[PDB]
Amino acid sequence: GLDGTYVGDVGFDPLGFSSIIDMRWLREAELKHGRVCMLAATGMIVQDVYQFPGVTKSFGDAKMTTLHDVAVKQGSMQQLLVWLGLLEIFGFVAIVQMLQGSDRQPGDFGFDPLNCAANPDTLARRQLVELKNGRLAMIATAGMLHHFFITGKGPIQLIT
Amino acid sequence: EAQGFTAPKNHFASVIGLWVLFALPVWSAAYKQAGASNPEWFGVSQVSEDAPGIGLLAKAAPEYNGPSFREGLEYVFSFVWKPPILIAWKPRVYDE
Amino acid sequence: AVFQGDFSESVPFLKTPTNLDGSLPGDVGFDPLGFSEVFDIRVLREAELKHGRIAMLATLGYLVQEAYVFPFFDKVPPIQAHDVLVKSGGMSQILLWTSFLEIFGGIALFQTIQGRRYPGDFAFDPLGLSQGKNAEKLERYQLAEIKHSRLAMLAFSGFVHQGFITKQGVLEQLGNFKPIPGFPEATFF
Amino acid sequence: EALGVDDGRLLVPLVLIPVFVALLYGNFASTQDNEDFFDTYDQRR
Amino acid sequence: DRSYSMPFLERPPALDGSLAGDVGFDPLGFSNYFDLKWLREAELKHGRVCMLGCTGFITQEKIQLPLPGFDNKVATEAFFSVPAGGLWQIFFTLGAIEILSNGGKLAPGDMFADGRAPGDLGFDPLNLSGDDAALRRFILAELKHCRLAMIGLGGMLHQMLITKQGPLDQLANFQPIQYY
Amino acid sequence: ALRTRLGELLRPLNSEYGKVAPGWGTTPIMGFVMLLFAVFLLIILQIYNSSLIIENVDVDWASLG
Amino acid sequence: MFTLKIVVYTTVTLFVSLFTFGFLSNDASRNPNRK
Ligand code: CLA
Ligand code: CLA
Ligand code: CLA
Ligand code: KC2
Ligand code: KC2
Ligand SMILES: CC1=C(C#C/C(C)=C/C=C/C(C)=C/C=C/C=C(C)/C=C/C=C(\C)C#CC2=C(C)C[C@@H](O)CC2(C)C)C(C)(C)C[C@H](O)C1
Ligand SMILES: CC1=C(C#C/C(C)=C/C=C/C(C)=C/C=C/C=C(C)/C=C/C=C(\C)C#CC2=C(C)C[C@@H](O)CC2(C)C)C(C)(C)C[C@H](O)C1
Repeated sequence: GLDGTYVGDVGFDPLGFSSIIDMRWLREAELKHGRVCMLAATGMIVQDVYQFPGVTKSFGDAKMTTLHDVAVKQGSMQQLLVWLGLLEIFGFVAIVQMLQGSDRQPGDFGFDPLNCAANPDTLARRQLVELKNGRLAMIATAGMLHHFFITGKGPIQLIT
Repeated sequence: EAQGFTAPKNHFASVIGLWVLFALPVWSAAYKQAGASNPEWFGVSQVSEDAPGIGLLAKAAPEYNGPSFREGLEYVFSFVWKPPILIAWKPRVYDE
Repeated sequence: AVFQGDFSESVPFLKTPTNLDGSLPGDVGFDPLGFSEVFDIRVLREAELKHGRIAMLATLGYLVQEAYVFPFFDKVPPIQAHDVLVKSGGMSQILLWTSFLEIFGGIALFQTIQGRRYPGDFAFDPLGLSQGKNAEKLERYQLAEIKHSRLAMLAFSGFVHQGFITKQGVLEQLGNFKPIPGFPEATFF
Repeated sequence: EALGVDDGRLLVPLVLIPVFVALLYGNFASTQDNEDFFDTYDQRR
Repeated sequence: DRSYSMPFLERPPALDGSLAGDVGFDPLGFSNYFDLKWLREAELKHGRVCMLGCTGFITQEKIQLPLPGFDNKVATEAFFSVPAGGLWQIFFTLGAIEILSNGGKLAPGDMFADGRAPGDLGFDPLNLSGDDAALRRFILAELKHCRLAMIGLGGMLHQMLITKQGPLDQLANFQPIQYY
Repeated sequence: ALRTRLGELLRPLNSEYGKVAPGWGTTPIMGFVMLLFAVFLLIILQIYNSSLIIENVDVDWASLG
Repeated sequence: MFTLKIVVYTTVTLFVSLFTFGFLSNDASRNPNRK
């Protein structure tokens, strides 16, 4: 079920997920988790270093998960769910169109504002980078959160 | 505050009711004109077709030329008054 | 779609909706969940225009109602007026005449379904705008009407919802702009 | 007071039993020729 | 030769790959003594009834209609609070859906007499059952959701009867059984 | 002879008339069990007769309480 | 008193339903002159 064509194929599917689920879905998923995790890791690190202007007073010092429990009350989180959900409904259409025969390759939403992938070759190198950074990010995010659970400390603070 | 045929609320309800009645003619006709019925319109699932528990034929209907419904209820009753638990311990000429 | 592919103009990722063609005015190709596939586009167009034409009047009204009230009527925040007029029975008068016009409209929808009339044309052009001399303008106007309508429906929606949270009238909110009540003051924790 | 039902639980027998027996009758009714007959009574049974 | 689900036992004879959701699990062999079409219609109907029901237990707790007595968070408790007549009106409306959907052929012998592959009461408003391959895989999903929901509703009902708490609330503020 | 559902259900129970095991079969086992039963009957009889006094076995009305 | 009432209601409803649906089962056809 695992073949060379997908980018990033080192051939590692010990549990054989590929055999039961369409690779196009698995890939769209790996990128989507990765793209989210990269942003999450960046945010958790950014949050410790800087906060937006009025934020500290309303939320105080809560960080990581604790901030979420406080954030939901602000409704900052809701706006995030409603807008992100609106993007996702288009994303559901995209997976459906792709699963139905369609041109779009998994993970392609057509966002290249700076025309960075215009060279065909450079795109391939970037694609490998994106899965790899994303695979790392997910591992890191999980770690930062678990570290948080146990130490009650933000990751930059744990380094401090 | 009038009530019934002259009440404001019954009238708002009446317009909502008229929409419900006109919905079936207006939208069933719209659905009849082009509803689904597209080669390009088909459902999709991530799961592979070889995955276990996927039927060879859709909406399968077995003939079941077998014991009548009542006998099956008896088989289900024989579950509780004649299970095969003690046959396993069965022991292994005619006087004239 | 950074990888090359045939695709819809408004949204790069999705394919042009089937049975959605440039011919209806204001077609940027956005029907991400096909509704057009499930129900006929012309019946749907009649709806976009009807909602819009209703909405365009409503955006003007909510704003006008704030600034001015006809003298015989009292000045109250518009959402309140519906309650006042509904007790008054003014709203029933709007409902009755609007329903009568709508019954003529419902017959025209049936014709739209069976060929006959183009969606949304009631042939109401009393003025000469888009008259045979101005017939060239009709295609352009059509685009404006859908665009104004799409926008108005979003705008009214906005005025009413913003008004409920702010409890502040739309003209007032513009000139005095404040956060939703309590946010600057409140601390979640 | 209606049907002497002072306790809601009384409605369960009153509705479930007529329905269940109707279900038995539904099978008799479906196994019949329900086309019209033009006569005093239907001899098809 | 062998069931897939239960390797030790033999494949129930009646079960072949054709019905969907068939991994061979009919150990007690009900399949041999009843019509699979009757049995499937029941596997589906109990699930469809408990896909609506399980969603119902969760939704009722979070949101309740404005009308009086529709205010009890616990589903089991709510059955008593709501007006009895309304519950019968629901019974009857559902009862009509039964007769109209099955066309009045409502019994083991006649329901499937005309066509009606089990569970095809005709509700496919957005045609999604046009691809066959798609239909074969959606059908596994319905059964797998129907089977989970059955187990879930039983668990929620019994756990509420002990805790007098709705499913989400009990998980919050969980207390061991002795406390209740 | 009338055939009935209960008759067909119970027919194998009344099917092997005259079927016998060869020779003596389980006769020594029956004799041993009868000997044990005789010993048990003697024990209980001598207990009731008060010719056999086991400890904590007061054959008397006063043993009721 | 409630249990006796519910038993009586069950029995009466059962017998009345049997009567009603039995006379609905084309009773006129159950005559010796029917073909
Ligand atoms: C969720 C993230 C995710 C997803 C969807 C995938 C998906 C894929 N990977 Mg990638 N990968 C990931 C994370 C992920 N990977 C990470 C973190 C690493 C670094 C360790 C890698 C390293 C890697 C290599 C080196 C290779 C792949 C390959 C593949 C492909 C085939 C592998 C397969 O069949 O298993 C699919 C993978 C999964 C199903 C993930 C299982 C994770 C756990 C075990 C699941 C446990 C159950 C879960 C917790 C239940 C909760 C789910 C709930 C939240 C919904 C497939 C497109 C191969 C490829 O490119 O083939 C073309 C390949 O050579 N992956
Ligand atoms: C043309 C026919 C017609 C007639 C006879 C009426 C009659 C009435 N309407 Mg009106 N109405 C109509 C059409 C009509 N409506 C239409 C098409 C709409 C828009 C959908 C409305 C919207 C409307 C609202 C919003 C309200 C009424 C109200 C009323 C009632 C109060 C009358 C009033 O204010 O005092 C007498 C009227 C005046 C003092 C105003 C001056 C009228 C001048 C003198 C007459 C001019 C000619 C007249 C308009 C007739 C036109 C047709 C003619 C040329 C053939 C009254 C029963 C009110 C109500 O329900 O009562 C509380 C109210 O609030 N109506
Ligand atoms: C006027 C009301 C009405 C009518 C006429 C019908 C008509 C019908 N329904 Mg019903 N139904 C209704 C309302 C109605 N429905 C409502 C409101 C619900 C709840 C939402 C249901 C739920 C329902 C289900 C779940 C099923 C039906 C089925 C049927 C069909 C067969 C009826 C039959 O033979 O059952 C006569 C009655 C019985 C046979 C008694 C029920 C059997 C008991 C409850 C089984 C108990 C199993 C036991 C607990 C497990 C053992 C445990 C172990 C430890 C021993 C028929 C078309 C069945 C069907 O289509 O089958 C293919 C089916 O499976 N219906
Ligand atoms: C989806 C199933 C369903 C259908 C198809 C359906 C159709 C109709 C029709 C036919 C078109 C009418 C005319 C009608 C009228 C009323 N319904 Mg309604 N109804 C349904 C479901 C429920 C529930 C669950 C409740 C309910 C109620 C009422 C009351 C209030 C009585 C009162 O004022 O106290 C009135 C007048 C409540 C109730 O009866 O409470 C005592 C309540 O809980 N209904 N209903
Ligand atoms: C776009 C960049 C930006 C972001 C993403 C962002 C996010 C949040 C969040 C999100 C979780 C909360 C909860 C929050 C809260 C407050 N912000 Mg802030 N905010 C941003 C920018 C500015 C500016 C430019 C100002 C400002 C202010 C306040 C006040 C005022 C009252 C107070 O101080 O009590 C409060 C309560 C004003 C001010 O007075 O700051 C001292 C002001 O000028 N913010 N802000
Ligand atoms: C498309 C297009 C064109 C165009 C266009 C344009 C200009 C479109 C503009 C669209 C816009 C601006 C849409 C705005 C959506 C805002 C939303 C949904 C906010 C929701 C708030 C929520 C959910 C909340 C909340 C809550 C929070 C946060 C916490 C709570 O304590 C409080 C509260 C309840 C308030 C046009 C017509 C020109 C032409 C063309 O033919 C095509
Ligand atoms: C197209 C497309 C998509 C989409 C989409 C969207 C975004 C659809 C959004 C549609 C909307 C928001 C329609 C809104 C209509 C609002 C109206 C008609 C207002 C009426 C006001 C009235 C009658 C009033 C009033 C009042 C007045 C004036 C003043 C007061 O004193 C009184 C009163 C209160 C009575 C998606 C991707 C989802 C799917 C798809 O594949 C294709």
